[PDB]
Amino acid sequence: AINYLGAGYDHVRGNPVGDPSSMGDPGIRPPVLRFTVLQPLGGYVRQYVACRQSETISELSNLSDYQNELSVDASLQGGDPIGLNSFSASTGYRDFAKEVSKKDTRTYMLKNYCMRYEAGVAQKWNVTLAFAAGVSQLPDVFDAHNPECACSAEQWRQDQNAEACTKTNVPIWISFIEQFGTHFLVRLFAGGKMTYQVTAKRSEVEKMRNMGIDVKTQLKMQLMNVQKETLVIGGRPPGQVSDPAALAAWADTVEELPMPVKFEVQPLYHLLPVEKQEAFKQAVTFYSKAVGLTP
Ligand SMILES: *[C@@H]1O[C@H](CO)[C@@H](O)[C@H](O)[C@H]1NC(C)=O
Repeated sequence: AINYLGAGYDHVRGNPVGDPSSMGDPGIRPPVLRFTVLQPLGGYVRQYVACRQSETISELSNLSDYQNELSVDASLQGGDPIGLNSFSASTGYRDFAKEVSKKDTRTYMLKNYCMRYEAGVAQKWNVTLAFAAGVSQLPDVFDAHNPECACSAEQWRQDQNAEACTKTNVPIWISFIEQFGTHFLVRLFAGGKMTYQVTAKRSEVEKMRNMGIDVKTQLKMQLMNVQKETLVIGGRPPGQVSDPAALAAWADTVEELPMPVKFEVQPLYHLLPVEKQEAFKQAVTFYSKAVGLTP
């Protein structure tokens, strides 16, 4: 329907569970690979007989659990996480940091996957016109790899338009990344996904444990006084994310407009010339250092 294979991905700004202003992962960037229901040359696309459904529930005790649950829907090829402060710039990451810093509450996350098709690539690929046209503008050397450097991660985050950074080539590299991301999708399951972030008081969870009913089972069956945030992937935006009819309608608009809900990616330096590969790796390290949040 819509080509998402080979699209760029910003793993710093990515968020494979959603964003209130975007109907897809905010890290998804325009397609980088050029290609030829109908199978492309060098890859494969398989359709599903139904909306393949799957549910997963997990308690998110800290930002590591949140980032790990996110890593299941956006990892490197082979299940291994991307790392390097993944998703640390996404809005849904700071919101969860704020909600978990309270530390008097337990947060759970439920995921309903409604996957409709699967796409992937085999083992040396054509790239789009704009991608090669932007790579041609890239130097062979990343300046900020030199630790003595006017432009640093903290300097770039404070003022990127400062003369210290404008003298270096760093703003060039960042622009490229800001346009194309840090990775590209080599495999993807597209369709729809509904994720609930549940925020409950520890007193009520103690009450549930006293009653004997399982907290996770009660949360799955219910979707017992909680705060609910709803994140949506795929289909058309519902003007009120918290309505039963909004759910019922978006679930059917998913088929019309599916979007990647669980994908495996590959670093972009595999697509760059060998001379620029190490410089680009340094550049993406600098990018994760400057935009990501280590403290
Ligand atoms: C794109 O790649 C295919 C094989 O992946 C190749 O056959 C084709 O020639 C390439 N495109 C052009 C315009 O040559």
